[PDB]
Formats: sequence, C-alpha cells, structure tokens
Amino acid sequence: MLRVAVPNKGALSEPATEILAEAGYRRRTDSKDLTVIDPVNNVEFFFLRPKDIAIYVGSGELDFGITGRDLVCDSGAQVRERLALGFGSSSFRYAAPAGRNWTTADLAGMRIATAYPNLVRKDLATKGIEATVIRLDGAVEISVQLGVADAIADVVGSGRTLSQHDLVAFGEPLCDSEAVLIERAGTDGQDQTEARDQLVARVQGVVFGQQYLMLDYDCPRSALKKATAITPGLESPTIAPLADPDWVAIRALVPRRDVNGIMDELAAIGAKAILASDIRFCRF
Amino acid sequence: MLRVAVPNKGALSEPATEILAEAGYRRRTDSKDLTVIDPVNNVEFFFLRPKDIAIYVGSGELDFGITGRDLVCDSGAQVRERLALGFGSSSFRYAAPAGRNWTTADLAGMRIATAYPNLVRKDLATKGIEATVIRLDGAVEISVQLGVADAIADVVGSGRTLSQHDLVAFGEPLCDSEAVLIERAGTDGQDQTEARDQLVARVQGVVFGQQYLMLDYDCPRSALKKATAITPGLESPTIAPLADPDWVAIRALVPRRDVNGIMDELAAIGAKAILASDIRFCRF
Amino acid sequence: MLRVAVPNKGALSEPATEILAEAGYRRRTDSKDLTVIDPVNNVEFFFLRPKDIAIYVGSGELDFGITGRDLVCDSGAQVRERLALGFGSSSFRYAAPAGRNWTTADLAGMRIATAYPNLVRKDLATKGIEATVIRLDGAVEISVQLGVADAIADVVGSGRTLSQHDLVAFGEPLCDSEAVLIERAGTDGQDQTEARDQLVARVQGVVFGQQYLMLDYDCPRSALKKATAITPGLESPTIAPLADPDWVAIRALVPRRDVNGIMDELAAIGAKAILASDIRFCRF
Amino acid sequence: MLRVAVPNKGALSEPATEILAEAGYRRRTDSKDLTVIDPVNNVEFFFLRPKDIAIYVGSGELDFGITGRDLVCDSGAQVRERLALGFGSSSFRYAAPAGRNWTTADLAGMRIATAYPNLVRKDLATKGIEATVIRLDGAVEISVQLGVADAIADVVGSGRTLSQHDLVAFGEPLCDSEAVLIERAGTDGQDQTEARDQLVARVQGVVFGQQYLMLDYDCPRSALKKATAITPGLESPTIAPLADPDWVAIRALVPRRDVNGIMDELAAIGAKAILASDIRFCRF
Amino acid sequence: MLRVAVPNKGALSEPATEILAEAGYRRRTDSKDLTVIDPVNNVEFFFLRPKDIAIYVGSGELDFGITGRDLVCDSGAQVRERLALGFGSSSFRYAAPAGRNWTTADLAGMRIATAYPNLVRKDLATKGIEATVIRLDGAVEISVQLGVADAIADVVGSGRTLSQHDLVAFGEPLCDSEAVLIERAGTDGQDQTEARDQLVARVQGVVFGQQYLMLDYDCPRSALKKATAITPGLESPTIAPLADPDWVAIRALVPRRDVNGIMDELAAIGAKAILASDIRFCRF
Amino acid sequence: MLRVAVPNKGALSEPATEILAEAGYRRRTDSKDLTVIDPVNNVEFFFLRPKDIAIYVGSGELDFGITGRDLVCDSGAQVRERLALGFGSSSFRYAAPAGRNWTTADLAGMRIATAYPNLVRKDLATKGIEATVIRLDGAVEISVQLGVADAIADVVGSGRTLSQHDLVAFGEPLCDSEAVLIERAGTDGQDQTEARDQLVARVQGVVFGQQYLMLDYDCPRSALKKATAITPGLESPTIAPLADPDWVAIRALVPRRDVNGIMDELAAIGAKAILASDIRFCRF
Ligand SMILES: N[C@@H](Cc1cccs1)C(=O)O
Ligand SMILES: N[C@@H](Cc1cccs1)C(=O)O
Ligand SMILES: N[C@@H](Cc1cccs1)C(=O)O
Ligand SMILES: N[C@@H](Cc1cccs1)C(=O)O
Ligand SMILES: N[C@@H](Cc1cccs1)C(=O)O
Ligand SMILES: N[C@@H](Cc1cccs1)C(=O)O
Repeated sequence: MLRVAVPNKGALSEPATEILAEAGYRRRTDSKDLTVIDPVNNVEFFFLRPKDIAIYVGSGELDFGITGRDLVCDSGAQVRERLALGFGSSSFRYAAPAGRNWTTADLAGMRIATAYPNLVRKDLATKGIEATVIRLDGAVEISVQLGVADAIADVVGSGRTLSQHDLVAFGEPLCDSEAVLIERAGTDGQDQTEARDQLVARVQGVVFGQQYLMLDYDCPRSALKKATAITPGLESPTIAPLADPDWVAIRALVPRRDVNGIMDELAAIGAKAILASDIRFCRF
Repeated sequence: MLRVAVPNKGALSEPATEILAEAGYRRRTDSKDLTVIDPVNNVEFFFLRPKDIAIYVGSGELDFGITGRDLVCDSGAQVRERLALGFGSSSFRYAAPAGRNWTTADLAGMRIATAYPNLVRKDLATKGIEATVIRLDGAVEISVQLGVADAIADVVGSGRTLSQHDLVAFGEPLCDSEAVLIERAGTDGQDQTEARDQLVARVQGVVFGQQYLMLDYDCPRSALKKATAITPGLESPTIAPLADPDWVAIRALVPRRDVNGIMDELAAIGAKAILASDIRFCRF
Repeated sequence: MLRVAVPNKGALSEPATEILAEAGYRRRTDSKDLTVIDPVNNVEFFFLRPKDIAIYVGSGELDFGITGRDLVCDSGAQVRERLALGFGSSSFRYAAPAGRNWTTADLAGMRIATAYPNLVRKDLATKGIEATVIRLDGAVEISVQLGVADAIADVVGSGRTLSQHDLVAFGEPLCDSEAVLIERAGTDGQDQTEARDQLVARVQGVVFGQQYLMLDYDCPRSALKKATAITPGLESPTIAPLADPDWVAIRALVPRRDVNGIMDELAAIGAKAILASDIRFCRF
Repeated sequence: MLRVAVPNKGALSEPATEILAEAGYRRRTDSKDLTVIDPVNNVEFFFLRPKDIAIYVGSGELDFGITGRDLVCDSGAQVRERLALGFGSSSFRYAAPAGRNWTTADLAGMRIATAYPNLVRKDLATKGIEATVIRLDGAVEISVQLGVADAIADVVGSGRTLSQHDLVAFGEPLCDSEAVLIERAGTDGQDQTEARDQLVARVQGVVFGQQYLMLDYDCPRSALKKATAITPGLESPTIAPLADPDWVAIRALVPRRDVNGIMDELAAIGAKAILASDIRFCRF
Repeated sequence: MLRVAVPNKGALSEPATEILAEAGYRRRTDSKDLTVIDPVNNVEFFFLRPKDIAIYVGSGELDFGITGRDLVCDSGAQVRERLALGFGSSSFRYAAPAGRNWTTADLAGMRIATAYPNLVRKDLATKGIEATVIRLDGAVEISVQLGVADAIADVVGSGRTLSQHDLVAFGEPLCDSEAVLIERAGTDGQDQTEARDQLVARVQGVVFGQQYLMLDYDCPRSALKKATAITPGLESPTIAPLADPDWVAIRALVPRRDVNGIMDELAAIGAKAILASDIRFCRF
Repeated sequence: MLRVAVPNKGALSEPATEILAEAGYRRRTDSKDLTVIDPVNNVEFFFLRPKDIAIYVGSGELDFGITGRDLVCDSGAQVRERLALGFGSSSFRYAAPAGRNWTTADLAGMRIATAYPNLVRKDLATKGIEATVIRLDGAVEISVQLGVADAIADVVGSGRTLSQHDLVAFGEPLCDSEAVLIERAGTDGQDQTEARDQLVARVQGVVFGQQYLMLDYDCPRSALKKATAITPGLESPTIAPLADPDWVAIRALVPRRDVNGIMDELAAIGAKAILASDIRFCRF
C-alpha cells in the first residue's frame, strides 16, 4: 500500500490530478474530502498544503509527492527527485526598485524579504554574501514600498507582479518552480521497491507520451520513400494498404514541437487527410 | 420523438450527461434551462429532480430515464431496468449507535428513519420484521442523536457520514445506488419499439466500450506469436508491417482492469512504444 | 508576430478558446489576465469585448479575430470572413406583440429597438422602408411593454425570450450570429501573408476535422467488398490483416451526421467491434 | 438547556437567523457547521432541513423550531404554534391548465401532484372529495405537461411558476406558508416551562417591535396639543424642552404602515426635522 | 401607480436599492426576478441595464429612474434631474499616452475612443474642436496600445486603469458619474403630480438625513451654556434632566463631517458618555 | 498621514472592517483592490496577509494594524498592544492522540508540529522543556497520522478539528487568538503622537460602546424611585415627562450581558414598552 501527496490548492493542483488520472489512478470524487483510496492500484492519495508536501515525504510516511522544485529547495528535506513533470515552471529571481542599476553584490548587508528564506539563505551563502533574510507568508512584492525590505526574492511568472510594483529582476536565477515527482530517500525492503518502481514507470509513461502526437495520413505509394524519411516514428512508420492499390496509410509518432513543419513537408509530396491526435500514455 | 429524463442535480447529473454525449446526443447548452431538444436524433431531454425520475417514466410520458437503483426500488414504479451504467454505486445499509452490538432482529418494534421509506418497509416485510418507519427529507444520520429514531437506513459512501455521527452499519445490504437506464414498461406500437431499441443500443455502446482500452505497440516479428497470445483482442489482433521488415505494429482491445499486467508481459518479450488510449464507444 | 482577438465573455468565449487549443495554440492560463503570448507559434492573443472585436481587426493592429457574424454586420468594419466555425449560430428576427398579424411593411414609420442599430438600418434601407431605430445596450424584449418601441430586432435562440415577453417573430431573417474567423483586409508584405495563411490553415484543420469520426472495425474477408462500399473514407479505406486469416480490420473517416446509419449497415453484413472516435484535426 | 431547530437552506433561512439575532441570541459563525451553542443564554441551535423541522419538534428532543405553516400542516406532528413571524408568507393553491374553467368538484377521481400530499389529502377529505394524490419531491408544475397528473397543488408566490407553465389557480386556498415559531406539546416540569417562556417572550419582542418606527421631531409649543393627538404613542408621547423656550421635542412609536400619513399631518402643523428609525425589539 | 427603474448590475445597483429601502420601499426578494411590486406604496420597480435607464424614463412609461449623471448626458434624453444621491461619483477625463505633454487642442483631427460618444461629441463641439469619435462597448483604455485611437475619454476612478495602461489625463473634466434621481419631463395630470412629489420627498428624506448623526451626551448643568453653542442642532438642542439634579442629557443633530471636532470640544468642557448614531431619514 | 494594516482574508477580515467603519473610516469599495485612501480622516488602509501584519507594523512604515494576539506572539515583533477588540478569540493548545493520558512533561525530546514555531519554542523554553519544533504551513492536525510529529500545537476553536482527527488537548493554554489593535513602538515627533491618539480614541469608542445597549421605557411616576435603582445608567438615567402627567420616559445605558435580567425587573414594577437598541459608538 503506497501513500502519495497531491497539492490541494493553487496552480499545481489541477495538472497534478490530471497527470495522475492519465496514469490510470482513481480521480478525486469531489474537492470536499481530502483522501482518495484506490483499491485497484493499492494506493492512497492525500491532498495537502503545497508548501508542506516535501516535509511529509521527507520526514513522514508518504512514499511520493508532487510539488514545486523551489519548495523542495526551501524545505531542507532529503528526498529523491524522480521526474520533471512538464508544467508549472517559472523563474525565481531577486528584484529591487526600478531605475537604480541593481547588481548581486548590492545585496550585502541588506534586508531581503521572501516566502522561501532557506532557499535564499543557501543561495547567498554559496555566492559568499551575507544579508538579513526576512520570512514573509506571501505576496512579498509590496514589502519594499512598505519599508520592511530593500529587495525581494520570488517566483516571477511573466513579470506582471514585478511591473505592477515597479520592481526589476537582477542576478543569476535561483531554483525554479517546475513541478516534480519526489520520492522518499530510503530502501525499506524488496516488496516495497517493486511497488514504488511501478508508480514511477506509469507516471513516466505520461511524461514521455505527452511530448508526442500520432500522425495518420493517406500517401501515394510513389511518395512512400520520401514519406518514410519525413516521419521515421519512434521505431519505424506503420504502413498499411488502402483498398485503392496505388495508395497506403502511414502511422508514426512525431514530437509536438515538430508537427507543423512535418505536415507542410508531407503535403508537398502528395500526402492527403493528415490527422494528428494527442498521446496521453506511452511506455517506450 | 422520444423523451428522456436526466437528473438535474447531485452526484448522478454530470456522469449522466457525459454518457449521453458519448452516445452522440446533443449536450445541454447551459444549466439554466431545463429541456434540450435534439432535432438530429429526434429526442427531447428533460432535466428533473432525481427522486422523481422513476415516477415520470413509470406513470408519465417519458420513454427513458437515468436514475439510481435505490430510487427505483423506493418509487414503486413499474419500469424496465435495461442497463447498469457503471457509476454512482454505493451500498445501502441499516445503522445504529456504535458500541452496542446491533443485529437485524433488534429492529423489531423500533423507530427507523430514512429518506427511502417504501424501500425499507418492503425489505423489513420480506425478512418478517415489523417496525415504525419514519419518512425524512434527507440527512437522516443526526436523527438518532436528536431522538426521532433508534436506527437509520441510508446510502453509505465510505462511512464518512456514519463515522462523523458515531454510527455503525449492520445487517444484509439493501438495494444499492448504482446508476441505471430505465425504460417504461409498455408495447405501444411497432414504429416506437424501433426508435427505443436504437437508443438502448447507443447507450450500450458506451457502457461496453468504456470497459476497454486500445493498445498499440511496435513488436519484433520474432516475438509475434507470443504477443498474439498476450493480446488476443476482441476478435483477433490487427497486424501491420513497419517500414523495417523485421518489425510489425499490433493493435488490440484490452480490458482496463488488465492493462498494467498486460504491458509488463509485452515489455519482457521485446515490445516497444506501448500506447494505451481510452475507448468511448464500441458496438460489439 | 501575429495578434488575435478572442471574446473574453459570453456564449462564444469557451468554444473559441477550445478551437484555438485544438489548432495547437497555447491556452489561457487563467481568466484573470487578458493577454496570452505563444512564443512557440509566434502569436499573441488578446481577450476583448465581443462587440468590439470587429473594430479592433478592421481599424486596429489585430490580424485576426473570432466573433459573431451579426456583430461584423453591425460594426461597419471592412474585414474578410475567412471561415465559418460551426458554433454559436442562431437566427436574427424582427418581433412584435403576439396576436396582431404583423408583417414587414407594418414597420414603416414605427419605433424599433435593438442592440444592433446599424445592422437593422441597413436591412430596412435595402427593403425600401424608413423607420426610427432606437439603440439599446441589451435585453431589448422588455422595451415594448415599457413603451420605448413598437417592435424589436434581436438574436432569437429558441424563442424562450420572445415567448417569455409575449412576442412573435415575423419577416425575412437578418444576418445571423454564427461564429466566424475574420481577417484584416490588407496586403502588408510578403513575409506577413505567409504567417497569416499558416493560422488560417490550422484553424481550417479543426473546422474540417470536427465534421468527421474515425470508424475502426473488424470485418470478415467475405464481407470486404460490401464494407468498402459502405465506408469509402476520405481517399480509400485502410485494410490490415488480423492474426486470424479469415478476417481484416478496416479504418475509414465518416461524417458525424451519417455515423448511425453507417454502423447499422456494417452490423448487417457481419462487422464486429465497431469503434468510433472524435477527430479534432485533419489537413485534407 | 434548550434546543432550537433553524432552517439550514431556502427562503426562510436568513430571516429566521435575523429574527433570532435581534432577540439577542448568538449568530451562526459560518454556514459550514450545523450547530451553534449559546453558553450565555443556555440554548443550542441546530440547522436542519426545513421539511423535517416539524418532525424534530413533534417527535424528537427539540423544544422549538421555525418553519412554514404549510410544512406543519403536511407533517402530521402535534406541536403548538406560538407566534406568526411576519415573513415567508404566500398562498397555497390548486391549479390546472389554463382555458378550461376548472372548479373544485372537477378534482374528484383525478390525479393531483404535490410535494405536500398529507396536507392535500386532509383538505380534500374535509370537502368530501376523493382523488389520487401523487407525492413528488419538488417542482411539481411540469408534471401536467409530462402526463403524471391532471392538476397540482403548490405554494404560489406571485404566479410566476404557474404562468411559466400555463397553469391557473382555482378553489379555496389551503394552509399557507407563513413562518411560525412552533413548540413541542408537553409539560415536562416547572424548571423547564420557565426557560421556554423566556424564549417566547424574547422572540415576541422582535415580532411586536418590528411593526413600529420611532418618530422624533421638533415641534412649536403652540402646535403641541395637535401634535399629541396625531402621535399618541404606545402609552403617551414623550415631551422634552429645547433650549429655545418656544419649542419642544416629541418622541412616539407609530406603526410602520401609518408613518407617511402621520408625517404629512405633522408638517402641516409646523413640525420640523421629522426623524424615523427602525425598532428591532419592544417588550410591551 | 408609479414605475421606477433601478440599475440591475454594476457599482450603482446595491446603493440604489439601499437608498430605496431607507425611504421605506419594498426591497427586492432575490436578484433572479426583474420586477418588484409594492402594493402598499403603489409603486412598481423594474431592474434594467444602467446605460438604458435614461431612455426608459425619457421615451418610455417610467416616471423615475436612478442612474449616473454621465449616462444621462450621453443618452440625449429630456428628463429632469431632481436629486443628487451622494454616491457613485467620479471624474470623467480625456487621456493619452504618458510622457507627451498632451493638451486639449491636440485632439483636433484625432481619433478618440469612448463608451460615451454623444457626451464626447457635444463636449468637443462646445470647445470648437472637430475630431473622429469612435464608439466602443467598454474597457476603452487598451484601444490606444491596439491602434484604434490616439486618445480616450472615460470615467476615471482613482487612476488605476489609466496607470495600468500608461495613460495620463488632461483637459477640463467632463460630465461626472454621480448617481442622480431623474424624472420624466411632463405634466400629465393633477392626481399624478401628487404621487410623484411624494416619492421625491421620501428619497429626499434619505439624501438629507444621511448627511447627519445624532449626538446624545450627559452634561453638567454648569457647562450647559457652552454645550448649547457647540451643538446647536437643526432647530435647537433637546435638554432633559437626569435623576442627578446637577446634570442633564442633550440631543442634537450634527453633520457627519464635523463630528470628531465637535466631540473633542464637548469632552473639554465636561461632557460624558458621548454617543453618536446614524440617521437614515429626516424630513426637514 | 497614517497607515493602517487590515487582514485581507480569513476570520478576522470582516469584523476588522466592521469595527473600522463604526469608528467612522471609509470602507473598502470592493475586495479586488488592496488599498483604500481616506482623504477626510487622513489615513490609508492596506489589506495584507494576516500572518504578516505584525512584521509590517514592527519593522515597516505602518503605524497600526489589526491582527490576532497569537500572531503577534509568533512574529517576534516589538509593537504595543493598545486594545483588545472583542472578537476572534479562541484557545491555543497542545494536543496528542486520544487515549494515552498525555501531560506536558511527555513533550520532552518529542517532535511537535505547528504553524507558530516561535510561539511554541518560547513557551517550552519558559517551562524548561526541550523538544523538536517542526514548522508547517497550516492544517497541522493530520501530521500525527502521517508520521511527521508526535503531538501538535494549534488554535482550537470548539474542538471540531481535534475531534475529527482523534486528538485531545492537554497542558496549560498558550497565547490566544483574540483580535488586537497593535501600534508601532516609537516616539517619532509631537505632530505624530496626536494623530495616533485620535485613532486609538475612536476605535476605543467602538470597543467600549459595543458592550452596552440603550434601554428606553415608559414608567409610572410611582415606580420611578425603584426604576432609577434598576437602571442607574453610565452617569444617571435620563427622565422626561410624557403628555400623561402620571408617567415619564426613562433612558439609560445597560451592559448587554445584563439586559434580560434588567427588563424582567422593570416589567414587575410597572414599566411598559421596554425598548432596547444597539450602541455602536460611545466616548466615555
Ligand atoms: N510504427 C509507428 C507508430 C506506432 C505504432 C504503435 C506504436 S508507435 C512508430 O514507431 O512511431
Ligand atoms: N483487431 C483488434 C483491434 C480492433 C480493430 C478494430 C476493432 S477492434 C481486435 O479485435 O481487438
Ligand atoms: N484510409 C482511410 C482512413 C484514414 C487513414 C489516414 C487518414 S484517413 C481514409 O482515407 O478515410
Ligand atoms: N413615550 C412614547 C415613546 C416611548 C419612549 C419609551 C418607550 S416608548 C410612547 O409611549 O410611544
Ligand atoms: N432638538 C435637536 C435634536 C432633534 C430632536 C428631534 C428632531 S432633531 C435638534 O433640533 O437637532
Ligand atoms: N442618562 C443616561 C442615558 C444617556 C443619555 C446620553 C448619554 S448616556 C445615562 O447616563 O446612561
């Protein structure tokens, strides 16, 4: 029996449930209750505060959790990062009032406000800089105008929040906010390592599969050799006859980021009825 | 022209609309209005109180409805149950205050509170027990603490509601709450039996299809005979060549409940890029 | 870099975002913010008032927009209508109090209230009729009871709003409300015509694809010739062997509106496990 | 320690809590939890389904409840109606399809649908009429169009629901829906009758007080005798000097329904700065 | 029977209903339905689109309405403004991109976007300036960035919307947005002028009363002459004895804007227990 | 110009705004924006995270804030507590799994989870106990079941959260959660101490006033001496004649907690029409 922590609120909550459903796990009946038991797969899901999930995996009885990479950095927990999940990512920056030409060495001896004080203290220490790091609960950008800090450190999305408070980012970026699957650092026994590997393999099937689309298209046999070079697939394109003996249908996986270039090439050699559909799971 | 009753509220409402959409019927424009007309399919949908749907089908002009099995038991209506739909299911139990070792024969001469008094009276009568059944509108669990009843009878989900009021279930379970497609018990004419059968066949396509996934995978020709035995499909696996002449692609339906065992077997004999995707409709 | 206007509210807003996602464009992170930048595809999306989108495309810097056809008629903007999108459609009618036998020539010299005064004035002028057209902001049906107009002109959905105010429609219908992709009437340069055509082709892939389903079914080789005539596909049916040498699997696109007739024919000649699945994109 | 049932939902819920607050009882912290304990006043409040409150008072351990008069009629409970509360009132009528000249004797042998079957059966029996009364859970007006009943019986607010389904009311009105304070029919002991009377007196202070306004106005001593006859107050007007020796200020309770006529009379005899303010509690 | 138009949505809707309730009119049962009938006071209330209310009063059958002053300016309706209501007020300004030193004469021949085109055209014409005024449905501030206009004209609240789009206001302010009670310009008959005056007098009682507070305080008789000069009241302070013969209690209306200065003066001469309470109605 | 921090969310937010409105300060226009400027009173209000308000007052530029007493204890800020506000109060307890007879000395060397780690560490240190205090973001009660802690420390409301997780409180209570007005520990200048004192006096007027009701009643002159002893008021009862020379009206403040006992005594000596009304402000 495995126990998995899922964010119960915020930007990571819906895509975390979506990726667990695509891996075949029982979805949450309604947002009211806070555990979901999966008797088929032998897993229990707990819906917890996002900033706490790393502590529950690192110090508690949870085998796995989904949370942001910056929250793992800030927590001090000793856990394994098994997979980057492909959502929630955003840079983490220092920032200070615009029009002042701020640089990293200006931070020495200043007051820096953040919701991630352990992350920031470790970053400054590696760069050999000492400063006063002030813990806040959230929404730190207003703290400069209000006189609590000289500068801030926060997740920056597209700069809306920095711009709306006349702040500009500077310095090297810190630990980012991409969603990750984390695992407790342990060994336990043999009959537990197997059950753990099964979950990682299933989540990995979604993480990998979601990078591709299936192309299906009708192709003249005369353009077949060209078509095969344009869509070589993960192993090799599938080729099946049509009723019309001068034609075939071809099936091949293609990366989502390549799809529009690929289709233009196929049209130019005679391909017709080019279909593209989402992949939600693929065990390579 | 057919008339179909759909629950307008509660746990059955969204999955009932979802199953009707997957059968190809026009979905509700917005939750405000309470009828949807489908000119293409020649069907009108009425969104009604769930506890009333069995009476509208049994005594009214509706040909079909979707409702819970326990609500059909409680209604006294004479209707046909054509399909179990695969959602909404939960046990229906007697319960009484914890720590008292309650048994079914303890009910004789007691006061029993329930929102389903006809269901409970028929159940007691079959077991040869007489008691005072008190009709309540809902949320019956608090009625013991408040002195209206000695015991209750209700849908139990996972026991959250029983536990939160210090109640424990006992006795044989009663008529459960699984969602069902019900039909009016009739004959009408010939030109009406045909239109009725068409709807049942389409809903059945969803009920059956939703139990499977399509597996698509690349396989070495040397492991082909093993692969065929692992995924025999509904009739027989589809086999198509790849461009690489030492390989094929195989397509076969597999039950959702078997999928993870199946994939492990395929990987161990050489299969690569194992894809799995939802089936939403299949006419066997 | 292209700029595209999307309705931010109302009946057109969700299906407009859905069609842009199926064409492969980055979906809106949350309904709070009002621009979404797509660095991959090199497009910026602006979420604007629906009644204003035609003016932003016609007079502003936007290359494209999605809006209702009646709003383009009312705006006076000079834009190209490139695609009808297949949603949001509804008739646009004159209406007047029930039980009075109203005809178009009764409008001469009357007061007509509408939220689309330019559309109505142009319609009357073409028919050679003069009247006083009163601009209102919305919900015009109550304006007769309240004495501001003798008749109205409005989008009629199914007549709920007309019926609920005792109004009946008359006369030839006006410019309807179907959703359309509009483009700025221009030429600009060469490197801009190409980027524009790419977007139209991708949206067209969704508009075309969404009219079909993929049928997949197992078929005896003895019924193969009949099967090919029943599902001829967009080019020609795909045919692949099963493991069982007396059988094949057939794949063919079929129009959604034909699907249930088609499947009945296939069952009657021996076809088994008839699958149907949505198409979300097809470049013909 | 007293126990009081308050509707947890619907049209009676907010004004019931408002009247209990004005009587000085602790208000509900938030709509989530379902009991509120008042240690000061020694009362516990339970927030229950409105249709069940009469059964909890009549058969359970609750001393008091607030509910509709029609729900008491339908419940069959033996409880005392102590106060009419002055809100929630509406007529209860039979109704049948418009344009048919329906009368009470037309009900004999017909099918009548209602959410209050015990109320309706008792009403028919008193009039010497037999019919088939069909219990429905709610929203009964659509049941005629759908073929379950020939006529209905329901609370009619202003006829919106009857009109929107082409129904017209007929016959003598039944038990109405005015909110009432009900009490368990009992005697218990001496130390319980006292605590019960205290609550009734406090609620009665609100019910009585809310029928009046306090008038405060400056008046010339020459118009004093006229003023006293216009506002005689509950006992006699209060009269106090102003600094200016030719003037006084007068205070008197006046019924809300009389206030505007009263003020016009006072202005016409010289009164100035006529103030009116709500009364929320008055023990006569 | 009078008919009154109330905004059904937006910033004016709640304070408009609040002022009508304090004048003693029946409040809206729930936001669903769109008329409220007051049989006691013989008035019917219609809840309409705010931008349309001036047209319903000016051209329709409504006797009164509550709307913004700028909406009356933009409508072209001929109505009487009877009372300024004391809420909703905000300036109406031209604005253009920051850092450009814009002045009113820069508008000549430019494109100006606004939701109030008739208001703006009349303002420009009075100043002897010609320009192209572009009607938009709302949210006009983004129209400069998007290339539809050179400048805008809009209600400015505190400049949040101008600042968030890098716009700065210039020129003389236009017709503002303060809420007003408007009346149809007419004469009708005698028995209608009376009913109209009654409503204006009652609303005026709230508009006037809401500018004051009632002060009630205990005062030594030795400081009485000073106290009378500090709070002279609307006519003259009320003076009543306390039980203690060296003391009195004084009651006087004071303007809300003066209250804190007044109380400081009273404390310094010996006044104790200084009470202040809201006035909701006063007929002077 | 003063700056005041108000909680923007949670249980303290609405009563904090209510108490500031009753002191005469401008209320927040809508929950969207996060500052409100009061030009009349010369105060700016900032709506901030509750757990941060003590840091903004202690280290920032804010003169005042409203927050919980436990949050001041946990923050380490050096601020003055000027007033207890009379809402939000609740005990703060240690707790551990039920049925184990837990005592304070059992905490030594254990793991204790809390959202208020500084408060808990200082409490343990004063009692001479060492333990491992684990910071969590919220909802700490589940942390025992999940293996992160042996015991917890949290605000307990009525024990719902402890009971729902099978925890029981033990030991002496810690710093509680009552709402307080806090002030920055400073001196600044002379012209700033005055403006600060004015705000404290106005909030104190609400805190004091809200503990009383005004009684107004008609009394026979023969029962006057008894009446004066029953309601002596804050200074002495107000006495005014009625028109009827055998009667007077009496006005006196009485504590809310005494009111029902007082009224019973007044009725028994002949008092009639006993009115009671809320006090929202009183400067003693
Ligand atoms: N044969 C193609 C498509 C696939 C069929 C089955 C799995 S992948 C490929 O390898 O990409
Ligand atoms: N031939 C495979 C897969 C299918 C293709 C078409 C329908 S089912 C089977 O029977 O399971
Ligand atoms: N060959 C079939 C099905 C398709 C396969 C690939 C594209 S369309 C057809 O043309 O309809
Ligand atoms: N004396 C007046 C007003 C009141 C003063 C106190 C109670 S009622 C009356 O009897 O109406
Ligand atoms: N006599 C005082 C207070 C009032 C008593 C009644 C009306 S106004 C004044 O004129 O202000
Ligand atoms: N004179 C009474 C009532 C009051 C009148 C004015 C202030 S307090 C008292 O001191 O309680």
